[PDB]
Amino acid sequence: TKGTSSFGKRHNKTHGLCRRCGRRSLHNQKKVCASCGYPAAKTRKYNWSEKAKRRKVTGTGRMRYLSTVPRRFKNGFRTGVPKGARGP
Amino acid sequence: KAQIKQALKKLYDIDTVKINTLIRPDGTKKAFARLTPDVDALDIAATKLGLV
Amino acid sequence: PSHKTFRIKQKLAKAQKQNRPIPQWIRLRTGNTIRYNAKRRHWRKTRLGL
Amino acid sequence: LRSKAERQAKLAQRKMNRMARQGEADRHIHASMPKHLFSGKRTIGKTDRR
Amino acid sequence: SEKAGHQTSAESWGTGRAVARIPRVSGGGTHRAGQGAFGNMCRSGRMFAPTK
Amino acid sequence: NNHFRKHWQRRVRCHFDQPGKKVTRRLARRAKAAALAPRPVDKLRPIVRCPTVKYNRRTRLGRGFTLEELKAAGIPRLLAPTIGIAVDHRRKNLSEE
Amino acid sequence: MKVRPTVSSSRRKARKAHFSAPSSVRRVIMSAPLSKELREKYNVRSIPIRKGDEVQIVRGAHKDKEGKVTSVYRLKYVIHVERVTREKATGQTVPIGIHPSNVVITKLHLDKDRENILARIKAGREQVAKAKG
Amino acid sequence: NGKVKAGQLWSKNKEELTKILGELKTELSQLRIQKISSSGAKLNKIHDLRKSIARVLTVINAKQRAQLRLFYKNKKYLPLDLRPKLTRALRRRLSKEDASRVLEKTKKRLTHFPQRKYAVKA
Amino acid sequence: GKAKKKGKSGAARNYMTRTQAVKKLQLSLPDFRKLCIWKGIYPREPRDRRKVNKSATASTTFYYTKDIQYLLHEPLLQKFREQK
RNA sequence: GGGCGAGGCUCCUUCUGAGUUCCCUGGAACGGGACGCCACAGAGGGUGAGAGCCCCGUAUAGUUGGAAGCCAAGCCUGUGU
RNA sequence: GAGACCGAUAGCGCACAAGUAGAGUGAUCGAAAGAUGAAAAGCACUUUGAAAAGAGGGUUAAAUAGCACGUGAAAUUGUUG
RNA sequence: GUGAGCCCGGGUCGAACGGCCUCUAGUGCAGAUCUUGGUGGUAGUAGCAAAUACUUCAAUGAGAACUUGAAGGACCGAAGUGGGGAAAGGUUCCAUGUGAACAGCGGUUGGACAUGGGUUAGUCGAUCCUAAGCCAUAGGGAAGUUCCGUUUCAAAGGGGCAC
RNA sequence: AAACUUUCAACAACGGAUCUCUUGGUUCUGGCAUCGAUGAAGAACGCAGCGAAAUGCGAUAAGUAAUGUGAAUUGCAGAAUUCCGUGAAUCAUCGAAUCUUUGAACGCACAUUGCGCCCGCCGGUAUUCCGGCGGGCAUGCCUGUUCGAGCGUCAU
Ligand SMILES: [Zn+2]
Repeated sequence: TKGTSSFGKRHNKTHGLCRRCGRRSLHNQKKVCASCGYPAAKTRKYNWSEKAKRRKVTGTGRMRYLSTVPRRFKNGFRTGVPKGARGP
Repeated sequence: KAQIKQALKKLYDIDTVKINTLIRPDGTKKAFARLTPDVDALDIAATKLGLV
Repeated sequence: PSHKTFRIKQKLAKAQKQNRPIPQWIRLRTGNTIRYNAKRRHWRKTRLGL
Repeated sequence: LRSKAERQAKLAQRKMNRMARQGEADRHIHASMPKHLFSGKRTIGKTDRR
Repeated sequence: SEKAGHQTSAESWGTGRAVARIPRVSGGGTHRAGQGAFGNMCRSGRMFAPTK
Repeated sequence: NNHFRKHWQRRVRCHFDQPGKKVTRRLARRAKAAALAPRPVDKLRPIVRCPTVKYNRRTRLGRGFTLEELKAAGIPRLLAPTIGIAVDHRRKNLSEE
Repeated sequence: MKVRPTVSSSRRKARKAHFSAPSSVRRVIMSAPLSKELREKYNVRSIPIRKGDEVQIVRGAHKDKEGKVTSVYRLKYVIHVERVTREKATGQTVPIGIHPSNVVITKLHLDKDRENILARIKAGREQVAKAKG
Repeated sequence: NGKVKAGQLWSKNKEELTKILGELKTELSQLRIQKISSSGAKLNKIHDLRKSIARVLTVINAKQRAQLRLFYKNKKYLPLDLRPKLTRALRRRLSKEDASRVLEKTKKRLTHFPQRKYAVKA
Repeated sequence: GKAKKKGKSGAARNYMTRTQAVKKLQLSLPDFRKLCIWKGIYPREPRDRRKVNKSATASTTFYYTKDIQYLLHEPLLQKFREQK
């Protein structure tokens, strides 16, 4: 009865939703995320899974601030306004 | 509820006796504002809200 | 269940709003390659995984 | 335009209707070669099925 | 590329009665699962003697 | 005798960038000459004799002139590196020649 | 033969640039030659085409047809010319897309910015001619 | 109506800018109800009202920040949002004067024996 | 909603004694009396002094909490500390 | 020891040569034939089929406008606490 | 910026809303899938059917290109001889 | 042409390709219980037989055994085939409409498909308490990711009075 | 003789090989040095008149300002543009801004949209009550300020 009959008792949850990485990998009793390692300060990553590294590496998300940096470098991190521009 | 009744007073000069709230399955909040018996909700909806 | 957290209900709200077929004007656009909703969810087929 | 868009929406379902899916949400990929059915040997001791 | 045809997890199902002993992609729920891997005779596998 | 018993393919170095590196070195030398004009692109080097009995038949350029050489030539040691003369305080003059 | 290192002769990159160019680039791409009278008047060979120009079609099945440009439809790189239409089955009229390189501009829709364009092109051509002559 | 241009907004001061924000929010509030109760060309107007509110808020913020920069022009400590951003490494980088400071012996040596301009006859 | 606890609102929040006011302003008694006289902080009387302080007597002096809050921002406090 | 500094370099910007001439096939010439032209440009792409001259570009000298740096021929002055 | 490289079972797992869909409690595993036509000109109108559709009649240079769409092999199937 | 092959005719089709000499290789398939994809015979075959059971008229509809109304006959038999909850699901709930697909027969019906609507609290829960237990802090280990530690070898704070 | 089975041929099926194509990979070469408490990478939730996704963006939400170009966007609807112009655009550039809940994540927590504290401002009869808004409150360490403790060393 280790198969189909035993599968009828599966109604608990080992993992819940993790606040940091969004996956259903937060161990409800250990309070430790299996994927990102929350609540440790560092994000969990290993070199034996380059697939897992590239699933979450920089550039796979939105780059909400980092994508604007190369243009600012190209213009030299200048401040101010163009000469004769309208404004205050 | 306090923010809803203050907003109603500031926008439409509406005085309410009580307000019930529920968060709908689509995620927005719905508020049932019962007005004072002095004013008419039908008249308010006809003039200000334009719901006829 | 009827007992649910606000976070869980918010994710269910997002799933409920996403559960639709594509608008019919999408297929009439110039160079349209979208024919149907390929991420459509049903309550019997694929679990939300929450 | 509405008739044309409705015809496009109905023609978008032909492949999934040939595949006999219960709508566009049925994207279940079943196992046509299960490992428990296509690997291992049956010995004299404990077997994996009756 | 040096990693072409080798970015899969696959193990042979062993000597049996049904299928050839090529390594097969583990898991389930997708067409790739159970399909052959790592061979030069296999689709989506590593070519014989990769060019350097 | 072939030494291929380690993971040798991990650190194989090829040299397809040899002409590009020659071009880069020539551009750097042109930039250095243009910045240093009208001075020469290098410093004056002394003539020294190679060590050991195998190479002591031949002379070559050394690092820099000794303090005794600069003093006997009348060039102060602080002025010498500013007028294109390389200075080496480690070398000594063991002979007159 | 191209000499500059910033110029690419890659066909893949050229086609990607052409079919993913934004609208301001597509305006320059969608240029048309001027008629002989306009060229001798303005000393200008080509200009980007816009709405309100008068054109004559010199290539294709609608050759020698003349009319005003009613739409510059940059999304499929075409223009629509008035009365150069075809009939759908139902009897209504649908415009026929013409590429701007298949037409010649006979009358310019003139305004301040168009005059500025024509003046600076003519001045550049003249100063190039004096420098090279 | 419903389109407010930035050129006329750049000349106002704070009071009527907050006023105009008040009206534009008010017609936005009524024409949302008009949208849910009827239809027509009013959707272009609510789009224009939203962009007008954005433009007015931009002008107000720009004038406040200009006044604050004028006030903090000659002060040692500036607010963090008014300080230059650059990068974190750039802000932690040594200043030009501190990187250009040399020792007294080095200054004397550079004063009396600098790199000279010279040529060699061939 | 949640049940309130006794003594967390009303006169107990409205008044404080002189000891609590001195400890709140972190002053000495002469400096506190001097500042109260200079700023016009006057003694007050609650309806029931047991609701404000269970150890209060007839000679206990009370002040307004908002008056002590106003005294918190007086620039003479820094002057007192500088002189000390 | 200070202060000028002609001039030069780096970076974004305006602009660049010549056929849509005649005939045949074709749904459409960008094909074939004829007559020309440009070329420091016959790289590439697009345009209804293999286009130097239809269009964008391509080559070379330059030529508009703007900003910030660096190099720099020379030139003014203090003189030794 | 290039190539005596690969040309949709190849080439990166991915030329496509691909680290997506999907599977696993989880660590993780992980696809398939490009091409109408130059231009939708994507079949008006009539007729038969409840409809899907069919037949006339059309568009197109071509439907022997009908959103099952370039070309359309073999295995295998139907009709006819 | 001994041969591997080469060339032509006819039909289809729509944009590139070939001969000669050198150069180059990811260069020649019947097998590998080979890989991927597609397709046969078996075969209109095995089968679609647990949970007692259905029938009449009318309506709807192109079409009704498995839609509805009425009329009958039965079953669950209160440890129920009843009325409500906990976990789990997430809109499956309700109204209206519906081509195809799915409901291993049919289907006008449907937990399917399409468009909308629906969940109202001072008193019901959560929120508060602590249990088994888990985690900070002091401090001590550990190259380190971190381990122990939860009252400690901690200066770990409250109240009142004052001319 | 037919049917049936098989073979041969034409046409029609099934299926997607072949051929041609390629906004894509792969390899080489050249140039450059620029993340984050002034809150990064990543996550979640939202934003279009009509979008689920991809893309873009953050309640100023397929975006604002500024500069430049100069007449569009387009699937539909609705409006344009005084065209001799502070001006269309799903345009480019980009120096000014906005930037939800989170996250090294920072009041304490979080399987809770839970519980606080400090200081101002506003409103409702309000010295007390109620509500809203704004600015703050993590740890280690450095320099300095100020308030202290100890017969630890002294002077008096
Ligand atoms: Zn996590």
